[PDB]
Amino acid sequence: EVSWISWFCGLRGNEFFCEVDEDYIQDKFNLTGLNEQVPHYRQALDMILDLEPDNPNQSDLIEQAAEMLYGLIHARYILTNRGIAQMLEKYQQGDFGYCPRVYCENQPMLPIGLSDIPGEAMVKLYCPKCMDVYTPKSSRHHHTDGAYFGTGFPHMLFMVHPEYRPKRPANQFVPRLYGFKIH
Amino acid sequence: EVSWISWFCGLRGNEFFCEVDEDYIQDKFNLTGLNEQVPHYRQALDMILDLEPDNPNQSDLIEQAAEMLYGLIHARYILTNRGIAQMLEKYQQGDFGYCPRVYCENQPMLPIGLSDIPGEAMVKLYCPKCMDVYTPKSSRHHHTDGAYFGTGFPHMLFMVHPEYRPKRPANQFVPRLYGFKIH
Ligand SMILES: [Zn+2]
Ligand SMILES: [Zn+2]
Repeated sequence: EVSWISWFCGLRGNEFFCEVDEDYIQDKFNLTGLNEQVPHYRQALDMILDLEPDNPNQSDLIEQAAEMLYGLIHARYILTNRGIAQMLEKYQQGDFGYCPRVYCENQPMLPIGLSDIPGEAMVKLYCPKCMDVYTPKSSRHHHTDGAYFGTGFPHMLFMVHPEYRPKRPANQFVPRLYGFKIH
Repeated sequence: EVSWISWFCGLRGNEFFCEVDEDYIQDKFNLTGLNEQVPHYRQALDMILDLEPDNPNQSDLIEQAAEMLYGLIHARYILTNRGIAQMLEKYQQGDFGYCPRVYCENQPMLPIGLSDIPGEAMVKLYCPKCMDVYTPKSSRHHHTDGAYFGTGFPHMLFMVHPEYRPKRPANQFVPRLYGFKIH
């Protein structure tokens, strides 16, 4: 009853993902080159798409491959108009959390990868007000590869939706000692 | 046979406090003016010091007063040599948490008040590497008044202990889109 993609996205720790269309995945032009990064590609793919498979312990490995593949597909997908739209809905809901920087007054953030290359760095969060990047406060997010979001995504969303760019901070930090402005 | 001060500091949410010496509290010169900011001062003070008191349910109010008074005493105490020493121990233990800013590579932080006036702002956390201020990630800390730490404390500690000042971040965030440094 439940689709693999629906299932995966609803797992704990996977709150930053949206659901990629089957349409997108089914167009091989979108998947160029992934078959060189993922073991068991053909099966990982069948799995993502709820197709029928081929009794090993092994199949656990296809699940891991399935997860990596979905991740890499995801980073490409959220650069498309549909992808952006779904993530924007998430953004509006604060799904990605809020900037911890006092003078950003709780600006909602977006997920981002420091690298497009898997295994380099876990997913981070970008604040468009201070335009810097933060480690997610919740540890359920510390094992999600940032390559499944990519370096470009936030910039891409604000380009398509300039109306969501916040204004510069009204105020900033002013260090004080015994009443005096120091430094 | 647990002291009031020991009890308070061990309460959940009070992890950023250290234990003020009785010696300090018993020198009235240290408490100048606090009697004008706190209701039920005399009793709040007796309570802090584990002396004895006398609708005797009211007393709940003396406990609230006692907590405010200790808080205000604390903000004066942590600017002294003994105070700083205790907070440094805490700092070294990461009791106050770590900077969420990716490129600060988990610099440990210090508590800080944006105002020395009670009721203005809840306690914040100061990172000495990026020299900006953050909201504590944990909500158990969102009802602690920053006036119990004050604006001066961090600056004061690094003045007494310059050897703890971190170096500037090696790196910083470099926005990229499809490989390109964008600007
Ligand atoms: Zn920010
Ligand atoms: Zn920092």
